[PDB]
Amino acid sequence: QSRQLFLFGDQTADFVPKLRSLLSVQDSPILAAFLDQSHYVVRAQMLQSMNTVDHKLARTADLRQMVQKYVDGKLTPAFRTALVCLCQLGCFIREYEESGNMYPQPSDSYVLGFCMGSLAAVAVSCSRSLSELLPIAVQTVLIAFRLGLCALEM
Amino acid sequence: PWEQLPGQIPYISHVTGNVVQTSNYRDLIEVALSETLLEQVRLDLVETGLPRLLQSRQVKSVTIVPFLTRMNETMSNILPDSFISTETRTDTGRAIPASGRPGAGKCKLAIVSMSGRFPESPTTESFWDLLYKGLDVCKEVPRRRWDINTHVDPSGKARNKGATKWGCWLDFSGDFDPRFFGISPKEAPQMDPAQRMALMSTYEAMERAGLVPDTTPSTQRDRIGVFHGVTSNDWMETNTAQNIDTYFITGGNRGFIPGRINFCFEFAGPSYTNDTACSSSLAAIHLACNSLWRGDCDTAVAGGTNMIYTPDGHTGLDKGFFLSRTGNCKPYDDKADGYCRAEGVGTVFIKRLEDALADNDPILGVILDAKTNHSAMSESMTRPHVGAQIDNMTAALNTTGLHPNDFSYIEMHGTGTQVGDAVEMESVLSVFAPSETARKADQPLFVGSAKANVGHGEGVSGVTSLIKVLMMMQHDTIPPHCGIKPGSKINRNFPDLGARNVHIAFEPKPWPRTHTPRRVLINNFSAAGGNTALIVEDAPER
Amino acid sequence: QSRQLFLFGDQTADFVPKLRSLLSVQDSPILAAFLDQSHYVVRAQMLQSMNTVDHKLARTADLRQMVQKYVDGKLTPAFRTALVCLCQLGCFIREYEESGNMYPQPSDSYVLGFCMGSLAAVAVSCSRSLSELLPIAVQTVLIAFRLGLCALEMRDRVDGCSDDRGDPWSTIVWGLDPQQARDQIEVFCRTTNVPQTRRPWISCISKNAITLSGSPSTLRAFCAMPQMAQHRTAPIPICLPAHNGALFTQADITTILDTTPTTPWEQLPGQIPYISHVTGNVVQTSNYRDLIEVALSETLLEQVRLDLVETGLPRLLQSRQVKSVTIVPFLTRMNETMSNILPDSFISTETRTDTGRAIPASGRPGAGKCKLAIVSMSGRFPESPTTESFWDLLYKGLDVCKEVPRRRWDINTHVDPSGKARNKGATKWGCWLDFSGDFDPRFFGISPKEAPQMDPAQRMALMSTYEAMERAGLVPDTTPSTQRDRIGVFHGVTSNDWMETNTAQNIDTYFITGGNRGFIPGRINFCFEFAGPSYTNDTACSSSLAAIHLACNSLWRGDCDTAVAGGTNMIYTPDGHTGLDKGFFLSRTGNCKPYDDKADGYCRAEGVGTVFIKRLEDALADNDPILGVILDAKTNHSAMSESMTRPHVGAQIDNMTAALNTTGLHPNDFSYIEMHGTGTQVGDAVEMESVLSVFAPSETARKADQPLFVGSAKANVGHGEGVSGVTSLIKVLMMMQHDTIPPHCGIKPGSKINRNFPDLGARNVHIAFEPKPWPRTHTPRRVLINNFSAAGGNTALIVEDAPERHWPTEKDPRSSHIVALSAHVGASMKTNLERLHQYLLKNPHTDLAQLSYTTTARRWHYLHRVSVTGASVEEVTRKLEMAIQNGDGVSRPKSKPKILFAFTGQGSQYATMGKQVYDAYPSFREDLEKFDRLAQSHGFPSFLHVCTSPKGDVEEMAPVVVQLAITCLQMALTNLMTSFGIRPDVTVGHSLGEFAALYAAGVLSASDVVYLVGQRAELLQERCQRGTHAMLAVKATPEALSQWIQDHDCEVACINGPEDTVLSGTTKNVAEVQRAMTDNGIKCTLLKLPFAFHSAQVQPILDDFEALAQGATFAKPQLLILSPLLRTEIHEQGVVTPSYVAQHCRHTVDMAQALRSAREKGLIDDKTLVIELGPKPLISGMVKMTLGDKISTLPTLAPNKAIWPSLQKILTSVYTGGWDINWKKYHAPFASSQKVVDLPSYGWDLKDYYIP
Repeated sequence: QSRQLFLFGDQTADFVPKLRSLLSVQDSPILAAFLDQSHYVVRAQMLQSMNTVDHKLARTADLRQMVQKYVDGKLTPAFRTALVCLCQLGCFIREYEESGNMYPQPSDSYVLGFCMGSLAAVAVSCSRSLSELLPIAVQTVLIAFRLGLCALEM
Repeated sequence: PWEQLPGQIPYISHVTGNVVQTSNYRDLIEVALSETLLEQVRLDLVETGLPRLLQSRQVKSVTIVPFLTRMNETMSNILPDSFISTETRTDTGRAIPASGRPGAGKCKLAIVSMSGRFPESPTTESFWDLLYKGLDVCKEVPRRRWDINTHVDPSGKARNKGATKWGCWLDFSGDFDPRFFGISPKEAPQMDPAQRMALMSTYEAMERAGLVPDTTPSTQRDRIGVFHGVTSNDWMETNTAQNIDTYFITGGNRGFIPGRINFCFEFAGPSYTNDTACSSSLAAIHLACNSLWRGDCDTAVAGGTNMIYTPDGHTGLDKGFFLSRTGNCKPYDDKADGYCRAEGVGTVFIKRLEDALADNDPILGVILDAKTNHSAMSESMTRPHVGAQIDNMTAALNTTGLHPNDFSYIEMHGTGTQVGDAVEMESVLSVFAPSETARKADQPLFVGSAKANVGHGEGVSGVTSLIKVLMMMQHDTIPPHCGIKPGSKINRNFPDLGARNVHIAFEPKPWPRTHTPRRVLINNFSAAGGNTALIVEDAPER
Repeated sequence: QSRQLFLFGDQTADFVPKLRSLLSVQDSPILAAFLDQSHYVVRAQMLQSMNTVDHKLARTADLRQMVQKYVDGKLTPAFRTALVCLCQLGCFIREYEESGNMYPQPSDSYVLGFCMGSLAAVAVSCSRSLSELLPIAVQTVLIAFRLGLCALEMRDRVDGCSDDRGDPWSTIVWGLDPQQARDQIEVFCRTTNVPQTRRPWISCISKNAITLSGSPSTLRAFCAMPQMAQHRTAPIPICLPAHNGALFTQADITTILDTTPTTPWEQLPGQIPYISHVTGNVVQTSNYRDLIEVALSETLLEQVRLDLVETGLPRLLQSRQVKSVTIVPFLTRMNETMSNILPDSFISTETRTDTGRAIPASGRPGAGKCKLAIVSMSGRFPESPTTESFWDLLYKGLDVCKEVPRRRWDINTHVDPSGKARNKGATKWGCWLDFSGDFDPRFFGISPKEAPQMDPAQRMALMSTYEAMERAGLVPDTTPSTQRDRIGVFHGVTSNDWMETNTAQNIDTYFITGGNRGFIPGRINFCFEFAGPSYTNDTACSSSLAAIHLACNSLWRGDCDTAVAGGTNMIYTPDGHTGLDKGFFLSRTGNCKPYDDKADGYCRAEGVGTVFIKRLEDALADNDPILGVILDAKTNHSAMSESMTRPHVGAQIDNMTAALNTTGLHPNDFSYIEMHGTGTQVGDAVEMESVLSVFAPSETARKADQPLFVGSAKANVGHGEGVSGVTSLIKVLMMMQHDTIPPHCGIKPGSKINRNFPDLGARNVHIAFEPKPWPRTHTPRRVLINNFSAAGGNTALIVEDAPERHWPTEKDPRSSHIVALSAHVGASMKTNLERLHQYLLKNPHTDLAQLSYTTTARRWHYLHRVSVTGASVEEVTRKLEMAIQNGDGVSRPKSKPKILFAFTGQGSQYATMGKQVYDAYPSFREDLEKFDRLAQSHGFPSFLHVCTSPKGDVEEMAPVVVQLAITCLQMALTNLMTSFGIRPDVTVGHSLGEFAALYAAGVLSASDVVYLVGQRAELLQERCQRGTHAMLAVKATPEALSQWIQDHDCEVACINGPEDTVLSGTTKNVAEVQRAMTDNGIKCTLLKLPFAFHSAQVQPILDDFEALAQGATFAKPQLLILSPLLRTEIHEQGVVTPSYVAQHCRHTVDMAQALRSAREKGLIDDKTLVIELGPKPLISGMVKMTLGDKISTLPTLAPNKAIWPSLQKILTSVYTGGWDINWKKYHAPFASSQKVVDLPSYGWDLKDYYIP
């Protein structure tokens, strides 16, 4: 029988336009919650793992300001991993929150990710509905931000 | 439990090309990080193993059938080529029924009517007629208010001694209709003139929107709030000496402007007054917008007043050279020496766009964002900070999600100081026209301020500027800028404004209404350090 | 195959409790959206289909108010259909949004609804996910409201005289056959001559009972007659027609489905099979609109045949499961009351029944839908320069109303009739603050000349704001919520005395600027560098509470992360008394004296008040001391009154009800009401009936054993007219602090309550006369605060009790603790020292670790500084006393010192090296393990066993492991000092510490240091031979040893001091020199080494090592490097190269000359801190012998010692020098001590800036 393949890409992608698209959607409650909570968790995490001078340049109150400061070179390469994972998960969330389709199921779906696009694949594969995917995706965004900090240190 | 989240959909590895053994969330994130940091990504193995993975599965099933491919960044195009041996497809769709409009938040605010009083302009029509030809109405005090010849005296070391003579008062300040508002004609002279003009302007704005209380869900008397912005009250609570009664301080202290509007019109929603001295009205509009976004009200009456009935305020400012010994504000140029104080009234009615669309109301414009911050990290409160203003304008832009090239006009604060305007100009250029050959190619940006035409309102500046901007969209015309004389020149600190595609109108410019909305940025600053920024859009065609 | 059944009930259910439960859920976005949108659509629809009088009674702004007005009988029966459908759909949404289950699917689910419960069944069956179900459910709620309106219209069309007769239109009759009931109905109607439209009809036919519907008058007369007395009957409280095809028609349904077009009828097809409650069969699959029409047909036109449902279902799945695996259970998801009827046949003669529940976990609610935590407070009140004095005055129940003191001005002379002239007095009362001129301008960067021109309220607001910031342990730019650009100021002020009006002595540039009226919050913003929004409010007698409302609104919107809400009221100019005390509005007697049969007015009072507010999440994350929680703020206007001054009971009732609806609390959850208590004879009467109507409506009201107390701070301090809101909030917060309801002083023992409140006690509403115990328990204590103004505005604030978090008690591994004090001048240093000493004497049982945490991490550190270290509170107290006696920080600090990092050589290794820091700080452990992994990736063996294990000394250890262990330990120590905020100004390493110095200087990266050290050690091991050379430490100047070295072929290895030198050479030559200089009396120490660097033993590896060093990147030094090789300083890029590193390992270490040259060039003085990084202090002796005893050397580690004395000495020396420590990193790994202790307030350097 037919199947569906979900593919997630790596950091080489151009995510700023697509992310700017997500921040403008209007009738999606789960997407708005996802963006808010992802920013909250990353804001908490970035105080612990940043020095005082580097944190003051990158401090943001909202996700739109974070996306602004990224394109101005006021963030670090660690934020790129987090923002690409966040864009991929938000794109999935919007695609399935706007079409009203049945959530992907074990018997008719596969998931694949490339070169750090596998975090979003893991998060998506471990859910049964869009309501269960919200906390898992926020946690995955946190882990993707932590992956970028480990590589910056190395 | 490590299996708090088990795995449901099968997972394929990008370093092996096989299906990963089913596990829980934590055990699968660890596998992902191991593959990312410890292993080689073998795309050839992926390409060889993905076709074989399906072949071993669908063969046991009915047959091998197409494959919908859902992508997020790339690598689709490779798959249909490797798959044309069998099965492939792609995806798109947005097909659920519409809803009720975005709630109290995440929604735009519609300005449905306006009114006010401005120097030599007892209406908004006269105000536009004065803007159109680029007139300045800086003028001295007449005998009606107070005669300077009676103040002839040496250096004013005594009490109530003036040091400046300019000022743009309103000649039509005593006119009122007390019977319409259920007020005794004996009580009328004891009222503050600003209060009476605010009452009449509020009724006029209510008339212009066709608003009748208790006739629509959004116009129930308990859902209408009043948000006034006032900083200096002249002959409202202190001066009066000819007559005093019990109802003298009660009814007019300072909170009775919105309170009297609430009582006279029977508005039973929240009521506030703001003192942010030179951005009181725009900050009050911000508070009204916040109340509408929270849900505290369904309709807001945001306005502001500025009266100079007592000229005592002239002496205080004319000590550090802050005030001007010359004509009108004269914004940015190599001629600035100060600003001239002006009086005024201004009202706007604001709803949420949904309520104005349902009520068939005449939308004048749409508010997209209001932002306020403080230039606290400055050498002094008076000194403006370029970084703070840049941060405020950038915050507004980030919130609205618009590019700097979507804006065709900037309504500047144009304080009129020689250095004051310099800071705001570099802030504007840094935000909107950062460089030559910047994204400005064939989309000019014009700048100007109502402070060139009517003076500095010090509390009605925000409402005055908003009313001016709404009347530009009404008449589809960018008015000429009167700050620079034809024989003068731009300030040397702005050497190549034109090279950046930033112009200052000298004759009325056509500003046609098209399918693309026209966006404006309004700026207001105070010597107290507060900065407010308001983004106004074009109303839709319904 | 198993399957699920979803059941939906009818209007007979009890939905108010469940609906109230739904309105309180917090982490469900789709449910919140559903509730919002359903209310929006019904609000739109109810204006069209309601008359003007009936709409005004039922108008609501939110769903919580709708649910409130329903239970008050202010709605119509049409709203009950809508609300029941809404409750069913919301219950389904919550069940599937909290469990995270897969949405119901066509192949494993069925849906069934009863008697208008079929609308929700249709909506649920026409969806594939919860995102597609939201709009469909909102539309279904609209259709249910329209169905209710149609039924109401038909009820009025049959009985227009039944607007009041909403009596049961239905009843249940047991043991009556349908045919017998039909015949009896026919006979009764024929005999009594009842019009055809009023005949009874059977609505439901169950197996045991039938339901009879009709007009109440005819229905009761039919049942209340013989031939039906035997049957037991009950009435159904529904009062609408339905299930009558002789009254309704398809045209009614067509009218219902009028405002519901979707372009394709199959815009929403059906997915889950649908079962009819009038047939018991599966309805043929259709689209949404065709299925809603079927539902309405069944509801309004057909008999609900429950008997056929019982037989229909078993047969339906019996023919289904049979083709499936076998007969399998039936999970039943129910919404109302039919779950247990099903098993009667579903457990035997059929399959089974079940139920379940589940949930995942997430994070707290966002900026909205979240509570606001009050983290600190401060203020000034009459006779109470602190909040402690204010409480001490509240507890004893005193009134401080008094006349103006004679010190300022005498009232006797001003005695005059009506003040037609200038400066004429007419009043004498008023509660001023005696302590109004005191200020500390230097703390705020204000000239003492400027201070007298400031408004006293502004200065007191500045000091109170700093005190409140201190009490919360708030340091700007240290947490996400305390970034300077996320802090706003919301002040409420109505009357400004001698701030903008009276100033006449002199006029300057700083007259209008700085003090107009908006400069209170503006000056706070500037002085504290708060760069968020700033507002001032004038709402005269509710300015402070309305400003708190504005601050709460900003926090709920997201404009700020921290809010500074306060208010002031000053009467510094009493000239305004005469105007107000004309119509008897003011009082010619004592204090406010709230409600009683003696009230005559109120007395004006001054005050200041500040509170710091965050969102509860941010205060929980910051470990802040939460005082209380704000749940709701509400504001409205009493505009529909005879006058603004006159209070309106309806408006106040509406405001309090709005607050209660928003919070979702019952009136019985409130144990105290803080009333406005204006003090007027009639003014208080209106507020009392409002309070009773809201909270204690009647005798035997829900008040049974839960008393309600009332009172007001206006009885104790007077009427603040702008600080009343903050004053009342501070009083209420200080009541929760001391667990006591204070006595009420309004009524004297010999007086009596006002006769308008005759039976307050009978309602369980009391007024405390003695302090009442108010214990803190597991149930939070809720308070309502009221504020009104003569302008007509009413504000209401609901304050809760803070939760109990965890406070993770656990012993601190540290043996000693640091206690830090600081001040901007010397007088404040002495004051703060004395205050902390007295506090510790008064509280000898305080936690020392938490005291250190509070004094260091949660404070800002000023110029003058003092430090103390002790093992217990008593030792700390003694040391504080000694510091007071000597006057430690009273003298101006003087310039800061330079910091020199010295790195030890390779003779300092020992087992269990730096294991104490490895066990104390996870960051140090992580760094050391990172370096150990880094070396292994370079091809070297792991060295971590050297620093942890206690086994093996030199036998199993090669040079590479020990050298790398020393070097990586030094690099980790450098990282740890850098985390604490210690920045070296210059570095120097002896022999193997040169590499660590280069790493600290920015020349080399960690990998380059590891690579060079390991490659050098490996080359040494491979080529050279062990045990050929030896070193000799000699107590003689190197010049004096020229002859002995030029004849025995030795060499100078190191020059460690003016008279300390180390010589190297072959064993035989070393022994010969030792003998020769022992015969000459010189004292020499012989050292046996396996490899001797800086000797001829390392010649062979010189060329090989220089080639390997080409691969390392030598960057520009970031700080000065002292070079013992060049005997000079390095400050350029090209000096350190592979040629430098090759010579370093072969030539002599002239540490003495490097230090001397650094001293001569002025780069290091005697007042510089030499921090010695390494396993053992050896360069400390070198520095002492070379430079002198006036230079402070601070070791880090030692073989047999505790780290804490040494680490704390380093931190204390750096801190007292004037540098800033990252105290949060020093306390980070000890969560037990991370709690704020309530220490004294700042020792302000107060002076009287009173202007004559």
